[PDB]
Amino acid sequence: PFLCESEQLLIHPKEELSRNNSMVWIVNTKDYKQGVRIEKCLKRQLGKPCNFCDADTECKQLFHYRTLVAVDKVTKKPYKEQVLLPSCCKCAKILS
Amino acid sequence: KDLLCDFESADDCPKDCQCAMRLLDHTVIVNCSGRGLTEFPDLPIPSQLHEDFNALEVHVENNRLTKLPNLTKHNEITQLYARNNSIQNLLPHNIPSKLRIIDLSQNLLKMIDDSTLAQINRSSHLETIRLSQNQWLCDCPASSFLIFVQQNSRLISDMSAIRCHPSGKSLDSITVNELCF
Amino acid sequence: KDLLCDFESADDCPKDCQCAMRLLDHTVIVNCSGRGLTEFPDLPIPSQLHEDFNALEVHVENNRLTKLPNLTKHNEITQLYARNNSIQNLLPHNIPSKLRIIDLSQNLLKMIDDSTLAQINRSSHLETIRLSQNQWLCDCPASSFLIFVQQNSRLISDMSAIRCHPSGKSLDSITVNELC
Ligand SMILES: *[C@@H]1O[C@H](CO)[C@@H](O[C@@H]2O[C@H](CO)[C@@H](O[C@@H]3O[C@H](CO)[C@@H](O)[C@H](O)[C@@H]3O)[C@H](O)[C@H]2NC(C)=O)[C@H](O)[C@H]1NC(C)=O
Ligand SMILES: *[C@@H]1O[C@H](CO)[C@@H](O[C@@H]2O[C@H](CO)[C@@H](O)[C@H](O)[C@H]2NC(C)=O)[C@H](O)[C@H]1NC(C)=O
Ligand SMILES: *[C@@H]1O[C@H](CO)[C@@H](O)[C@H](O)[C@H]1NC(C)=O
Repeated sequence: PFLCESEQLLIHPKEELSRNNSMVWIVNTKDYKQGVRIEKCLKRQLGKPCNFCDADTECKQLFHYRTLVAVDKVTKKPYKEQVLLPSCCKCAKILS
Repeated sequence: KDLLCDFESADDCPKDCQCAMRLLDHTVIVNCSGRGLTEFPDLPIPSQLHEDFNALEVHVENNRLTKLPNLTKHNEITQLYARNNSIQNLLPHNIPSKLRIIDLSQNLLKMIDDSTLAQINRSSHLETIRLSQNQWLCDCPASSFLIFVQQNSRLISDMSAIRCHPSGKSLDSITVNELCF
Repeated sequence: KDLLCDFESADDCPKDCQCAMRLLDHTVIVNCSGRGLTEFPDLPIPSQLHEDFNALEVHVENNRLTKLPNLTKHNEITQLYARNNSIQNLLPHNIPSKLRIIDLSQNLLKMIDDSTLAQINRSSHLETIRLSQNQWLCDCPASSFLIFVQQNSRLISDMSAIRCHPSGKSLDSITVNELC
């Protein structure tokens, strides 16, 4: 078991829509999704004090940043992105 | 039942038919009408439209059709109207077993073959039928047809609408003996 | 619907038969298990001052080789069930007016009366009848009965199957009045 009620969630990539096509289309692309995986606490929706450890605690949600940096192809200024994703939900002891 | 959409951007549609496709029933629609083609139009197999919508509707109406060239090869058809067409007699292959509804309203029909009506014995799907407003031949050969009609009353929409060709009357009034004196 | 709890202890049926009233069905089934016996005297109808008890029906359908004489002609009897007996006559006085359904399954169809047909009137009440395994023969007045049944083809629910010994096939198929 774990101190916090953390649940895996899959997020589908945003689907490009061919609204130009008034005709129906295969849902096969809708059928399979590569997706990404995240984590969140539903512990009272992430409110539990991590009960079975009695020390003064409250469950926190923790994030991670991915840094992809590439100098532009047109040799413009270097482009750096830091996408943030909810990665873990962890319990921390607190004062009084 | 009305949410329609374009026919998969395919050119497979016949010329004057302005067909379409309907998801709800998975029925590729073909709406040849107003004498679009005097000959029966070619059947676009459901292999198109992502090979989906196995059932196929055909909506021929107000057409000069005189000879149903429908074949057992075309078992994708689910429905048929043929309303207001000049058809004297029908072939046994002309009606497919897979067909669920046929109407042929207000047509020229007057005859029948028991071989044609071999599928009066149940088909894969119920054949809900409503043929009417025609002049149908009247004799002991037609008396067996009347018996067929009487037995399968549920499959038919009405027995008042059918009329004896020389003298329009509801076919229920006749026992085969009356038509055989 | 429930039965024998919706039905009280005032058993009109003899103990040989499990009569019971159904609330929604508005009916009581004799539900007798005795075949070849006397006609079950389910004639009493505890109306219970409700619509739930105004109809009647029989179950064993083989209760007697001679049709049950319903001389009462009670409005209770609506659906009548007879099978696996050699019934050989029908009294129109037995047939009730409020009666809606009857059968002659596994019974013999000799030259029944025309007052049978006149007795029932489609305008007064809809009539549905089951004819099958009617091995008894055909004749000219029976040809009249067959032609009448063909005329009331809707009323004759089993007009498709009804056959007699001389016919060797469904009766309405051959209706040459020259042959009895
Ligand atoms: C297949 O083709 C036929 C060919 O006529 C289509 O029939 C169309 O039916 C509609 C529905 O009634 C008609 O629209 C109506 O027109 C009158 C005329 O003024 C108007 O007052 C009504 O408000 C209504 O708009 C239409 O005229 C008629 N013809 C055509 C060419 O569309 C039929 O709808 C087509 N599709 C199917 C599934 O049958
Ligand atoms: C009361 O009627 C019901 C149904 O009308 C009878 O239920 C029968 O139960 C047997 C037991 O297997 C089945 O084989 C039959 O098909 C059922 N229906 C009929 C019409 O018999 C029930 O047996 C009846 N009870 C009594 C005491 O007669
Ligand atoms: C069928 O025949 C048997 C005779 O063995 C009889 O007991 C039974 O009640 C009959 N069934 C009906 C529905 O009449």
